[PDB]
Amino acid sequence: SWRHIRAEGLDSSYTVLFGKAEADEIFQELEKEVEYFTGALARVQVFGKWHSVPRKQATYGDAGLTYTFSGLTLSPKPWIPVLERIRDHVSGVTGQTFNFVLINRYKDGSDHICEHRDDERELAPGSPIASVSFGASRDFVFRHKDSRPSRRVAVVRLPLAHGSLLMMNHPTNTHWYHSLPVRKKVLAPRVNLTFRKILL
DNA sequence: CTGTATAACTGCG
DNA sequence: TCGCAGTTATACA
Ligand SMILES: O=C(O)CCC(=O)C(=O)O
Ligand SMILES: [Mn+2]
Repeated sequence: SWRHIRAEGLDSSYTVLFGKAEADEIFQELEKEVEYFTGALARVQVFGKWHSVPRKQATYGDAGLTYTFSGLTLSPKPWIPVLERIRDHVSGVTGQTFNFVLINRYKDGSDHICEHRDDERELAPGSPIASVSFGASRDFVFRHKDSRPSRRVAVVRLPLAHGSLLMMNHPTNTHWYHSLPVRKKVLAPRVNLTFRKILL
């Protein structure tokens, strides 16, 4: 069963890949194994200013690729068993294929990611983004671009659960912005993996 | 009377 | 606590 999230120019789907016990073990592995960028490679440029990102970020993928957003370029670290395990699985369930993963770790509800689009040039056109989540459940919010105001279109929000998979298809990232807002009452960490298809 | 776009923030309310 | 407005130690088209 897929919760088919749909609206005007919004095409996404949500399912639960892993039960609790497996999801726990994968999370513990991710916590044990994943290496996040620091300093220079953890700062972005937005509205003329540089900031440390209010979370942690890592990139893994096939050598030679790079991903650039908001004035920052990230080079992939070579794949590790646990990420390939997740990629290979996601690929099985979707028939889709991936060469890159951005990992975001939100230590608690005060870590977040601001409203944005994944509109970057180096993503293959048409091809989806695979968002896999572990740890604390957090709210994910979809907001229409012309809502913020020319168009009264409503917001779509859903919890992303421990062991869940959110597919983001086309034209989702051409019309809708997304964010993971601050949730002060959340005390536990969350790890998110956005598997992507990059080219250059 | 009129350019858009901004993965983050402070300053509200 | 939550969210929304404005924004610009600017970069374009
Ligand atoms: O952490 C999430 O669930 C979303 C991450 C995201 O939007 C991104 O990596 O572009
Ligand atoms: Mn995104």
